Amino acid sequence: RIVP
Amino acid sequence: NMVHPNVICDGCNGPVVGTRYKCSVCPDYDLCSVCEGKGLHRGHTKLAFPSPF
Amino acid sequence: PNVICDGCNGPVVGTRYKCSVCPDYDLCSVCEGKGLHRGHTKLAFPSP
Ligand SMILES: [Zn+2]
Ligand SMILES: [Zn+2]
Ligand SMILES: [Zn+2]
Ligand SMILES: [Zn+2]
Repeated sequence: RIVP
Repeated sequence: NMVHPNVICDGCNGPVVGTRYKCSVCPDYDLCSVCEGKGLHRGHTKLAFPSPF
Repeated sequence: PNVICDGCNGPVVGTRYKCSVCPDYDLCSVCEGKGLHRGHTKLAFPSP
């Protein structure tokens, strides 16, 4: 997943 | 091996260092090479990105 | 369907790692683990  | 920035593994919750196994089907699912090697999420086609750039 | 690993020339069972650049190139999960052909992005395909 992306943790932006 | 490089860190893929802002990417967390959905198998082990660690960082993704070296090759990033990004699912092509799911919107937002990724495996580090250890979780890929253990056979997590093998029902879906993925892109294997050896480095971020 | 006759898929042979271009790393070790063994069989490709479970996940097939097809190079996205080099036309007719594939790796087993072991050769992928070992980090052969690591310059190229691959498509990972589930085996039947
Ligand atoms: Zn992991
Ligand atoms: Zn998926
Ligand atoms: Zn290639
Ligand atoms: Zn092989």
